[PDB]
Amino acid sequence: EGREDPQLLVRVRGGQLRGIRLKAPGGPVSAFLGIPFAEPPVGSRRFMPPEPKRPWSGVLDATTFQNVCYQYVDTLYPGFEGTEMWNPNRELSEDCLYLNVWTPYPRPASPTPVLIWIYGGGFYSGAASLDVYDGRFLAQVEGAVLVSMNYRVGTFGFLALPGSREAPGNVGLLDQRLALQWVQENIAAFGGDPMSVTLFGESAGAASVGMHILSLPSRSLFHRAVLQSGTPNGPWATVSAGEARRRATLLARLVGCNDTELIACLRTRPAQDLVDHEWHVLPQESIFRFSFVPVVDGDFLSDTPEALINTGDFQDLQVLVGVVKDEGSYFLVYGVPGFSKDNESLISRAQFLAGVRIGVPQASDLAAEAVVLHYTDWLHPEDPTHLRDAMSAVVGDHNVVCPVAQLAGRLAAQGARVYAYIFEHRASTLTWPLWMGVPHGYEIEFIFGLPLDPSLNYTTEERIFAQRLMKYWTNFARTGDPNDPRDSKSPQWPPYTTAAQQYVSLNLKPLEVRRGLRAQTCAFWNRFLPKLLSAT
Ligand SMILES: *[C@@H]1O[C@H](CO)[C@@H](O)[C@H](O)[C@H]1NC(C)=O
Repeated sequence: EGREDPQLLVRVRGGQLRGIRLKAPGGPVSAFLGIPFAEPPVGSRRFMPPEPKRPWSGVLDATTFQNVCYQYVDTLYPGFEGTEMWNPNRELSEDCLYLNVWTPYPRPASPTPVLIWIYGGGFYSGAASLDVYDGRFLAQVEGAVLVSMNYRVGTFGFLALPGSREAPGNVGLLDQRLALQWVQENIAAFGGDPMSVTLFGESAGAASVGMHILSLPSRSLFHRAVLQSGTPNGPWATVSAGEARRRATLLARLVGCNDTELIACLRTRPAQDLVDHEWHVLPQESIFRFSFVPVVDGDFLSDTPEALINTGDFQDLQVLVGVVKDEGSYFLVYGVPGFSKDNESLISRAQFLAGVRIGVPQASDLAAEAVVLHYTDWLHPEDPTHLRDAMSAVVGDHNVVCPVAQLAGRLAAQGARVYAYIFEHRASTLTWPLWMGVPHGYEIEFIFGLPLDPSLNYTTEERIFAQRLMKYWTNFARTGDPNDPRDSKSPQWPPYTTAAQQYVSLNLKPLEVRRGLRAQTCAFWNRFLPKLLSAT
C-alpha cells in the first residue's frame, strides 16, 4: 500500500483485503466482493461440509464478484429478460464459496446493524452477484452493512446418502452457516455489529433462513429474520432421508454408478454430467418441486420442519414474513400445458384438472378432487379466465401462501414477534405478461432499492415506494419493528397475532391493515388436506 484509498484496505481473520469504491445514486459506498470463506469444495471435497478458508498471504483483491456455484442454466425463453435476470452472471464453478460485503463510505465509526442476504433459486440455482441483489443502495441510503454469500446448490449442495460420512446432506446449508460464522468473527472490521445480525432471503432463501431458525447451532449467529415468499415447512423445501437416498442413488445410476463406492464414483464425474441428469430423478411430473433440497437428517434438522415449528420455543424471536400477490403464476409456464408468457393462457377445465395433478404432484385422486372442488367457481365452472387464475392460486397457495400462514401462526403462538405483509405492486418495468400479476421474486428489486438508480426507468412513485420498503426492512433489522418511531401514525404496522391475524398491504398507497391470510383456503391446505392424505 501507499497510494491506495485508505478506506478500501481491511484485514480479516484469513488475511488482507482490498475493496472497491462504488458509485450509488446518492454517493459512494465501499464494496468487498468475492471474499473466500471456505476451502474450495472441489475434488474429494465434493458433497462434503465446507472447511473454513485457510489464511492467505498478501492483499487479496476483493473488487469483483467471484464464480457462481455450478448449476442448471434456464433456457425456457432464450434472450428474455424476465428469465435471464435470474441466470448466472459469472463463470460457473465448483470453486464458488465466496461472499460479498457492502458498507457506507467512509465506513461507520460506530457499529452498524448487519443484513445478510440468502438468495433463492429452488436450491438448484442462484448467485449473490445478480443485479437485483446489489447491496449498494441499502448500504448508501440506510447506512447498512450488507452481506451476501454463495452457497452450493443442486447436487453439489444437497445430494445426500443420509447416514454416510462422505455425502451427509444439507452441505449447502452448511455453506450458509459458515458465512454466518465468518460474519460473527469479521464483520466488525467493516463497522458491522455482530450483535445485530438480521437474516433475509426469498423463496429457497426464505426457506434457508427458516432452517437456521430451526437449527440450534445457527441460532447464535443471528438475531432477527425476514422470510420473503418461502418457508422451511411446506411441500418443496425438504425431503425425507429415504427420499433423498432414493434420488441420490437414481442420479448415480443415471451417470454410471456401499455408500463410499457410490460417492467416490460420483466424485469422478464432471460437474456438467451431474447437472444434465438432475431433473431426471423427481417422483412425478411436477412444478414447484426440486430434485436436491435440504434433507431431514436428524442433525442439521432434528425433525421435520412441521414438527419443529409446532413444538418450538420462539420467545426471543422477531420475524418479518410475507408473500407477493401472485405466488403461483411463475412456474405455470414451466410445465403446466396451456400456459405461456406469449399469450393470455386461458385454459379449459380439462387443462385445469391436469394442471392440478402437476401442481399438487403428491395428491391422491381424492385429494386432487378436493382441490379442484375447492378452487372451481361453481357459477362459472368452465370459464377460462377463472380457471387460469385458479390454477395459479392452487400452485401459490399450496407452495407459499399457506406454508407462510402456517409458519406465521405457529411462531406467533409460540412466543415470537411476527410482522406479515403481502406485496401487491407490479413493477412498471416487468416483462412477464399482465396475467402473471406480481410473480414471486419481483418484490426483491424494490427491497434492495434498485428504483433509486435513475437509469432504470422506474416511475417516481416507484422510487418513493422503494424507499418506504428499505426503511421498513432496515427499521426491522435495527429494532425488530418495521415502524418508524419518529414518523408516528402513517399508519402503523401491527404484529400478526393468532387472535387478529393482521398483516399489511405493500403497494403505492399507504399501509392498509388486513385480517386473515387466506384463512378459509389455508384451513383447507393446512388442516384438512393432511388428514385426507393420512387416510388414502
Ligand atoms: C431506460 O430508458 C430508456 C428510454 O426508454 C430505454 O432506451 C432503456 O432501454 C431503458 N432501460 C431499461 C432498463 O429498460
